[PDB]
Amino acid sequence: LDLQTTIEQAWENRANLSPVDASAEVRDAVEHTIDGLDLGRLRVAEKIDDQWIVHQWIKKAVLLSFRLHDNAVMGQGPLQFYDKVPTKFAGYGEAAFKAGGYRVVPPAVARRGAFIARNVVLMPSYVNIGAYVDEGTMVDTWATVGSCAQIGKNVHLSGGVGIGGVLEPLQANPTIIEDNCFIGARSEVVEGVVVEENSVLAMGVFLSQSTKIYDRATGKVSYGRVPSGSVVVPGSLPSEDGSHSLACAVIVKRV
Amino acid sequence: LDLQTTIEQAWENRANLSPVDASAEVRDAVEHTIDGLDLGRLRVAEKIDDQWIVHQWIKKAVLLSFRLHDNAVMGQGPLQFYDKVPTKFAGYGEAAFKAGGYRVVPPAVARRGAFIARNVVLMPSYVNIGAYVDEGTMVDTWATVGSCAQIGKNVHLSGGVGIGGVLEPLQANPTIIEDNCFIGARSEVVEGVVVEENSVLAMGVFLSQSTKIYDRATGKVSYGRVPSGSVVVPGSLPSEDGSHSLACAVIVKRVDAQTRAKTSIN
Amino acid sequence: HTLDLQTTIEQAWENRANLSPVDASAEVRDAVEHTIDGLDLGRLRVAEKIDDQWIVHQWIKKAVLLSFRLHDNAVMGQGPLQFYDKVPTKFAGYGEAAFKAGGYRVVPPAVARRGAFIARNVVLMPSYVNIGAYVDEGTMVDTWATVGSCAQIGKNVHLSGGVGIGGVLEPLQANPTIIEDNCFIGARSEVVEGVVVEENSVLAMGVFLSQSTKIYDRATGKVSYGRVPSGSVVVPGSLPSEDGSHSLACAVIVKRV
Ligand SMILES: [Cl-]
Ligand SMILES: [Cl-]
Ligand SMILES: [Cl-]
Ligand SMILES: [Cl-]
Ligand SMILES: [Cl-]
Repeated sequence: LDLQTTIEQAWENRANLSPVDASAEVRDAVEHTIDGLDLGRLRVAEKIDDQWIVHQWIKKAVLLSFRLHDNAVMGQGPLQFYDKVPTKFAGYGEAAFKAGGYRVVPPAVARRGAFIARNVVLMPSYVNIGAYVDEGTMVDTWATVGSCAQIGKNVHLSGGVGIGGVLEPLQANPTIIEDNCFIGARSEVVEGVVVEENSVLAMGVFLSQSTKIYDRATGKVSYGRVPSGSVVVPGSLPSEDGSHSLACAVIVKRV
Repeated sequence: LDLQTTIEQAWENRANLSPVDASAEVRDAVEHTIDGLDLGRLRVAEKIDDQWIVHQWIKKAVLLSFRLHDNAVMGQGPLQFYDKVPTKFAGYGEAAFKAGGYRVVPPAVARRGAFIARNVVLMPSYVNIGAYVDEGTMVDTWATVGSCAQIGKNVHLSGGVGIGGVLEPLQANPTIIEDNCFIGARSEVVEGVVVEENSVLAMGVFLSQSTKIYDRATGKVSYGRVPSGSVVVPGSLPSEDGSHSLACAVIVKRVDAQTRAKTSIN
Repeated sequence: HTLDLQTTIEQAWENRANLSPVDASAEVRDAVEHTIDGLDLGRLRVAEKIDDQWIVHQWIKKAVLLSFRLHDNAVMGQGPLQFYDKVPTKFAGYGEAAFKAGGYRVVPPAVARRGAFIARNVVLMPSYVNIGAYVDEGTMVDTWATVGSCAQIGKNVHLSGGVGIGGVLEPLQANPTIIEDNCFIGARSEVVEGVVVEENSVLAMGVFLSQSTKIYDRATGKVSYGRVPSGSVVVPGSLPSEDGSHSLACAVIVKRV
């Protein structure tokens, strides 16, 4: 399709693109892709045939949007900033917010190019570009939804929860929290880990691709994915000689 | 008429209340209750006869204050918001701030209906509606004091500490941190856990009602309360077959003068 | 009438009982203000490494502490976000020219206090940097991270999301928390109380280090405190009690590159 081809050609030529040197065609393809992300009409990853697939060209558009803009002053006084990515809600009035159907509790901020669905509550928190936050999700205080992350419907991201961004590598799927999950306070899920639907993480669960996930029912370690309905708590596995343990995640039940 | 009685009847009638139809009697009682919370004249829970007591009617007022207001735009420039609870300080002038006796370090925010006592320092942090933060307490950077939480005097909530909110169920006591406690960085205390006076939590202690609290000196496991004078650190308990352990909280000792020196050094 | 900064500060420190916002000589106020200016610009720093040893400049900490005593709280804010504090924010009044000269990025709603140095090519995601901190070139401060007072962060450091680096102002003689060049500090980790993480080290998510934390070297079985040796990879773990009934969490060095 139109946008994708233009973005892919611009990507190959990115060494020659700058905020002062970019064609109308390139600028417009990037802007239209960011617009589509901001409205949820495009998404960095989606679930097709029961498998999450990533659209690398959309990540390329996001990265180009950084290359095509200089930093600019934003704000005033004790809240003065300098960045090249617009915030999502600058210039919104009552009509735009009423239309979006979500709440933005001060001092929450999202970047333009993140999609926030109806009935979401953003307590003070941060939602980065490319993220998709689906209907009914609660993002609690000092939580973070990182770049490109896909948050399902009726998810609860508790206080201080971090969902790690994945813009580069281009080939890598983003971090995914599927529908109805509860992610307990202080937990972190990063690096493209997939938490499948209906799962529960206790407080303080830290998952990357390298984290051992010990399944108490089977005695086996796995990585990168929490099966649907799993209850995951922090634990540890002992060394062979008994001198120490290393922390891991433990699946204690599956519902 | 009686403020509590007005609130209790409005609660029974809550299905028929909205931002466009509610009697003046009802709007005035809710607003007066939130005003009392904001000023510290009312509090959601209080300690009486050595026990924490919750005032359900004050929680009912907080919940009605959500039902009685629509979301509204607030904010300037790049920081634009949309919510139905006013921030605490939007209408404060220099005289109000001078009179309060506390400090609010940018970009800290509290909601209207939270009480902040004299000599408190709010580093960048969030204090939610119904919370009470008593005298001399330090709320450090990116900490959170959740809805209805009661924080005692001379408490140190370290960086990134979360005190969980409790509104529903109405009868449930809020999360309580009693006087002179130190709560180490990244710790979370939620769901009405009580940390009793003169206790110290190390970094990374996570307490809910289901967390095992293992007392090293007695080998006993308890839930829901840190006994006064306890030092609590992260640990774990082994499974019966030895294949793995599950993290828990461990009371390793009681607070001694060395503990006090280390939790006041900076 | 006007002396160098250090002498003026040390003199004023001895009189710190008699000093307030209303009574304070112009000489003392100017000296404090100029010391903070130097911190803000990176011309001065609370601690620096000399002869391969980190040393602290107590007089600079004295100036920071005096800056609190000499200033009243002041209103500041906009719209629903209203504050009241005695330490100015770093970027008040900055336009394009000041930010272009600094060479760093400040992503809303990140805030830093005046008296923190931010080097070129730093990215401050929403985060906080307190007075006296020094954040060196190319470092990434990720979302809801904190660089506490006087902390020294080296070049090309990655402070991941929710990382806290603890402040050390008092005691005067104590070295601040130090994260040396090229370190990666994983999400939710905390390094406080003057712990030193030496260059090229990697902390996994959820590593909490204070002076009281056991650092268990898996290769040797040895426990140490207060310092991560250069090149160490550190993860959360635990050590078992003598009777086997429980374990206590610690940091474990799993390898060293
Ligand atoms: Cl699934
Ligand atoms: Cl091992
Ligand atoms: Cl078990
Ligand atoms: Cl800080
Ligand atoms: Cl032990």
